[PDB]
Amino acid sequence: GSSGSSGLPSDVTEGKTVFIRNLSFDSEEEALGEVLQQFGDLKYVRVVLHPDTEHSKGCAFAQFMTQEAAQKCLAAASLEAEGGGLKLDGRQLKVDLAVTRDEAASGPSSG
Repeated sequence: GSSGSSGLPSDVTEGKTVFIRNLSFDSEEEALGEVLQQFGDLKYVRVVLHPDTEHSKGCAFAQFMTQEAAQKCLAAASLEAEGGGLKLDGRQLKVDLAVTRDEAASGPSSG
């Protein structure tokens, strides 16, 4: 006798992100995206700018259409991986799975 055959529900959700670091002033939302598009379709490509002026900050955030896509960008952005490492305008690019977190939570009361 036995009992089990359990299993959790597996669904698809929006959990694909990509953050680029060490961006070059030459880099642009247009180019950047076209660089991460090769791997797969990009949902949205936005490049953060300086709060003071319109100086292209050395960082940008993008999104893929498929989880596998974002992952394909990493292994490629990792110069360590088997023949990888990306570069834009003589500047290496660091792509990592980013996430939009919102610092906010309730704390447990005490006696």
